[PDB]
Amino acid sequence: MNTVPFTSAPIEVTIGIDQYSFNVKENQPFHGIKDIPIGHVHVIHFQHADNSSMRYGYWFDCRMGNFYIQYDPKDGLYKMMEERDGAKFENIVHNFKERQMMVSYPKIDEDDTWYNLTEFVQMDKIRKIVRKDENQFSYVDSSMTTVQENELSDPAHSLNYTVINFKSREAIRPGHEMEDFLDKSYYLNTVMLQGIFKNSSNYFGELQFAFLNAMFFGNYGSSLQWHAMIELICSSATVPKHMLDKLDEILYYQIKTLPEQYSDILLNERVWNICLYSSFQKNSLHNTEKIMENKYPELL
Amino acid sequence: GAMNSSNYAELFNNDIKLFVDDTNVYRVTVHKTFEGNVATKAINGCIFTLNPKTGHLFLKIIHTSVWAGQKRLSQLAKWKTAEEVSALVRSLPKEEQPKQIIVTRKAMLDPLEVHMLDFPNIAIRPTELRLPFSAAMSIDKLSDVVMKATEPQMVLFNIYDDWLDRISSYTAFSRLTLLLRALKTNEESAKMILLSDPTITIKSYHLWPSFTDEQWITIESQMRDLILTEYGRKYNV
Ligand SMILES: Cc1cc(C(=O)Nc2ccc(N)cc2)co1
Repeated sequence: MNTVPFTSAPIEVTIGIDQYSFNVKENQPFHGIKDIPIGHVHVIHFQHADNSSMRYGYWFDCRMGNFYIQYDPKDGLYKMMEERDGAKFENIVHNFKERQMMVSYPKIDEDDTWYNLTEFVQMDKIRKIVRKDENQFSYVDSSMTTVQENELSDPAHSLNYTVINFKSREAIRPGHEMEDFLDKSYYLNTVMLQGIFKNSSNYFGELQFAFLNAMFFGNYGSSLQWHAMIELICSSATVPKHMLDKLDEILYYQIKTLPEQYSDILLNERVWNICLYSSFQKNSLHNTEKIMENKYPELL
Repeated sequence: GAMNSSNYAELFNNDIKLFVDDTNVYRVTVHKTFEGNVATKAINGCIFTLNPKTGHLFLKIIHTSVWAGQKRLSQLAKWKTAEEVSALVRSLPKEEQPKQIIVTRKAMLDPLEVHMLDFPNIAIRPTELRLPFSAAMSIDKLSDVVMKATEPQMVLFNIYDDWLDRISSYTAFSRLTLLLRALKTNEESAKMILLSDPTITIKSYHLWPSFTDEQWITIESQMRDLILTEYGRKYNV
């Protein structure tokens, strides 16, 4: 188990660690989060009590270094940093544990939720989507726009998701205009899976990472990307059976976890009704369709 | 954006543009089989592509052989239309290529957009207008070349005859649309009107009769009346 210590908590803030979130009061004696499961990526994330605007946060993996949080009063936010002096880090963590000023990552032993939501997400791929190579962790917030969004303004602070565009020369082979637009299998299997992503794990990892940024930060372009990647699969007549079955599991946990009150802003009526009811894969997402119809029949 | 009553004069500026209408592309007669089931038989169709400023019509004839062995013809028809319009644009010198293509049914936007991906600078637009181009097969000479075709074929017409020697393209397009609306509302009456006086003939190289200025005014008034009168009865005035 790993720890992310906090130098202090000078401003009132709601702190999130993956699906768990807790309130910290202005100058409450809070010094971090312990018992964080090793083996998965994680996201810590903040919403200042004063400004519900700008939820932001940091993806990280505890195997890639010793990380801590420290408020910056010039820039006005909780900043993640790396401690390179490993002896200094163990010493600090131990003192804070002894004095019991850390919350425990509160995982129930039955609960595979976080794993199911991050199965294919890898830090190495996150750092390619969020470019900032001097840090081992990656910052995201509500307002960051995507590379495709910038094509339709600061390229350094963007989400470099893979561009998917159904009405593009990439998507559409000359002479198969109708065939390729109505059955996207060529674009899915050859262009994207074999050409760009190399395998379905990498494809699913971007898809889960887009969902997670949409759900935790309401990053509109992330939500756009998640729906695009679902639609590309659903609108392909020929998809390996193992991908379909995995996709049903992925989406199932995403819908299970999605907060009920953000379902109107995070779910696209058109994409879901199409994927569940019109697409080639309309009979291939049994678990997803069952949960969608019992939890959000209003959308459908 | 969409074309409607308010950006109507844009049709007659000097930006090249085409209307594409696909309503006569896939045509069928419905009939009964020996067993008492229903079956369709396709008949020749045509893509109606018109430059509203010059009158030039590019009538792409769609021979029934192009449907042989195909499924979901109504859907294929939209893609076939887009394919042919795209070939037409590509066949034209650059300086004659359109800057806009206005489709008369929204179902054509996506098929045309996909086929025109190589022309990012050509705007594909819908319209809110209820234009009567479907009545083009009520024009005897156009119907005749469509029905006689034995292979795919493109035929070129000027749908305003020589009108532009005397009227503006705005006035020409208004005349054409009144004639076609009339033909769509009541074809028999519309045609009786046009041909009653056997002394006013259709030149061999024309589609409509050789009326004088004053005779067009009378004709135009008669087509307005006929169109009035079925609005005088369809909504029980
Ligand atoms: C505008 C907006 C607020 C939020 C939000 O708070 N998300 C979130 C936060 C925590 C958890 N567990 C789950 C989801 C998303 O969009």
